Amino acid sequence: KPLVGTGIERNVAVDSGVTAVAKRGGVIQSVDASRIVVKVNEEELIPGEAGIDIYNLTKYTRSNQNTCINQRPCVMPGEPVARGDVLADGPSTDLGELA
Amino acid sequence: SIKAMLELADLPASGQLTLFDGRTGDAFERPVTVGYMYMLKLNHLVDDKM
Amino acid sequence: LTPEEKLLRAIFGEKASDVKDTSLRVPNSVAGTVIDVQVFTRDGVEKDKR
Amino acid sequence: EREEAVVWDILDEVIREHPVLLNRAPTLHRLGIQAFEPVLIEGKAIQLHP
Amino acid sequence: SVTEFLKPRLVDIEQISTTHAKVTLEPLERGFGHTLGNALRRILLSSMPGCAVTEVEIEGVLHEYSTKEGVQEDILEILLNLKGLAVRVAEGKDEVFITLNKSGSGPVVAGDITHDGDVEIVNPEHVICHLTSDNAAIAMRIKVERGRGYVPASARIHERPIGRLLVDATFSPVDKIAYSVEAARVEQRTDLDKLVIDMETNGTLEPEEAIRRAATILAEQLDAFVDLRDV
Amino acid sequence: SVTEFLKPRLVDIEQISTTHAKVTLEPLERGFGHTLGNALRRILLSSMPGCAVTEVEIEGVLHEYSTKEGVQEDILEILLNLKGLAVRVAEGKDEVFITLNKSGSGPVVAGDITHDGDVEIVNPEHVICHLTSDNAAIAMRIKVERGRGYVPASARIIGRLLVDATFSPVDKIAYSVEAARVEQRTDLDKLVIDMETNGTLEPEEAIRRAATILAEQLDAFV
Amino acid sequence: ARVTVQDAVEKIGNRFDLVLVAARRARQMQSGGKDALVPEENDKPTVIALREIEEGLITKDVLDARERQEQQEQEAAELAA
Amino acid sequence: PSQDVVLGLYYMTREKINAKGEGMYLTGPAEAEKAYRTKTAELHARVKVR
Repeated sequence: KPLVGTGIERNVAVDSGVTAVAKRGGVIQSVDASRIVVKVNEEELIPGEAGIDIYNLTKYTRSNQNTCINQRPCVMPGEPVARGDVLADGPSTDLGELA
Repeated sequence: SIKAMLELADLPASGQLTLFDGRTGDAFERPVTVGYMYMLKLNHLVDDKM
Repeated sequence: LTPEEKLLRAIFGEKASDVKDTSLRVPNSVAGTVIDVQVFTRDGVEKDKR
Repeated sequence: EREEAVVWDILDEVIREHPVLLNRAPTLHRLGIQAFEPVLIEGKAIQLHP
Repeated sequence: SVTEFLKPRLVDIEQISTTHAKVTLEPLERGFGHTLGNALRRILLSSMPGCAVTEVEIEGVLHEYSTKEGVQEDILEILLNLKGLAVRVAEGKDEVFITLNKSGSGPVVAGDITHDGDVEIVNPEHVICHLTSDNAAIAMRIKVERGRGYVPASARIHERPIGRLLVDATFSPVDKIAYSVEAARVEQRTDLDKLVIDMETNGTLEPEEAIRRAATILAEQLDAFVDLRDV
Repeated sequence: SVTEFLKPRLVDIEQISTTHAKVTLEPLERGFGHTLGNALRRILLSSMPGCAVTEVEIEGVLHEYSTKEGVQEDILEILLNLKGLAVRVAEGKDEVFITLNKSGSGPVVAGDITHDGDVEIVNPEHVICHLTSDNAAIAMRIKVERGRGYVPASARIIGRLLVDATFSPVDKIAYSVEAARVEQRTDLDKLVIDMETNGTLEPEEAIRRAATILAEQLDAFV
Repeated sequence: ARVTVQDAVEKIGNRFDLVLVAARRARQMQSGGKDALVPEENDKPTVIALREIEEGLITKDVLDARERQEQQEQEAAELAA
Repeated sequence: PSQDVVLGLYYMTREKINAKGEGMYLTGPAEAEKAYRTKTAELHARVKVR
């Protein structure tokens, strides 16, 4: 993270799409370097749905400028998450802040 | 506000510290602005330009 | 073949030039690890073991 | 191609008194191209006198 | 008198922590404290031996740019964490192999490494990776080498089986050195002076022994001047 | 091995004069050139033992700012000239008095100083002052001690005037650290010391004594 | 080794004429079997020619003179045959 | 010269009032350097030099 910033880094990191943002809130069921499985909360279930959310992370993918695109998890097993929370930090991102 | 922050961290209010030359051990004649700056590595690498 | 090349081939009977080596080689001053290989084969062409 | 040490010694002997031309674009005046004596350095960037 | 100096002696080690210590040299004449302090700081910060991780072999891993099921961290992050492993190797051995085997959810720390008694781990609480599943299992073979300075993986002279991951090694155990030269009360004179050297290390190398190796290096390089002649 | 370090293999000593030398040592490990050069410079400039003029008595002169008739140079210039007087004192003596008496016209040199045989003047041709009038006479009582380094008159603050004491025989030391290479290791260090002494000792001997002092200072740890 | 081609231009007068004379001398010492008139001191032919010009041993006059001398000698030798 | 060289030559050739070593008499540039390295006199001390 930048020690001195402007507060806009979160907006850029979230809106760029490089990070994995939770679509629905809940509790993280499983975390692995390439996969996040989230147990959706009881209040946000579509009737007749599985009740889980799966986020497959991009690992070491070539970019247009021959750089590395890598998504690293920033959540642990059992951590509550709400909608819009950052689950995995993409390239040049630290805990949802542009880095 | 910056000066108050520096005083909280027990640092000089001017942001300048007394530094010593590592090659001789002699203190520089004037205080030097020492701090932390956010530096970037641009996509202009000598490997791709040599 | 030039006459000297013919004499060299006659002296040492090594002559294997049915096919020419045009292989994919790593660019110079580039050192790295192979992390992915993708093979695309046309429909109707035998797929190699890889 | 194999970069042996004797090759490095040969290169050092070659460029001993061999001038080399340094040019920066744009060459507005004739001072933009000059002759220097090369000194081998470990790196990929040309070292220039201030 | 004037032509005879007072030889400094080692008088105190203050071990504030396992990675921080203070060593006091006394007595030192005028000007000699600064000279000795700067020389010892430059020698200690650059030219002292140590033990570092050089090669890692993880089962089921072909390259660093990959992931292992059940492990939150990538292999590159695991290697970076292993770079900070403080290992003390008994004398006479320049090459040791230590294994790390673990199954079950939880952090994997340096205290979980099996060693043959000739290797001591100074920071057992150092975190290497996290296992996020009960079925997750990790099995690594780590190579510890004795060396001096910074030897990157590329600079190592070149068969190597696929799976052996090369790790940049920073063999120097000394991290920070700060020297302060203060007044010392000796007999009746007020000109003698005292050197205090604060050493922040990884805990692998003792303070007194480090000072002795630094002094040995300084004297051994000074021997050329002591015997100045055309060579 | 981890305890094996590069030692100087090419040592070149080039003597411009009997008091001026250039010593080149190559190769040295990275960063050792600055360490050795700075340590030797500090010891040679502020810690070498030697003998020098410290205190001077001149008849009829009370303060350093006083004016004396018959001497073209002022008192401070006389003290400055007396600072650059290379003097050797026999071992076992830490304080010796010499005297200089001269009446006439012309330059008075260091060869006119009468000593007790335990004092050797390296440069008899050094000028102390100049006498202008034939009726002018100068009487001086010079004190020489044995000390270390360069102690000025201000640091030591009847009719006694103090002279800056240049005990160390070294007059100028400058060290340059350049790059040297063995095999493909291009990061090694080469140390060049340009040194000028006052004539008391040859530059090589002074470097040897400084190195000996530094080495003996570390005996308790090696 | 040498730097700062001053003495050579003082002895010659014109930098271009000096360059031509030094080039001829260097070609003689490199392609031909001619030997240097000064200690080589591990120097390239251009540097040796420049040093010779600085010492005054080599000028255009000398080069042309000895070249005409070699033509005369070779003509006489071919007559001798 | 420009930038750092000019700044250094300016700083070394400046004059300061009541500096350490003021009024001292020096035999020449060598003794001035010796005084500077021994911390006897500052770079900006007014002295008389032969």
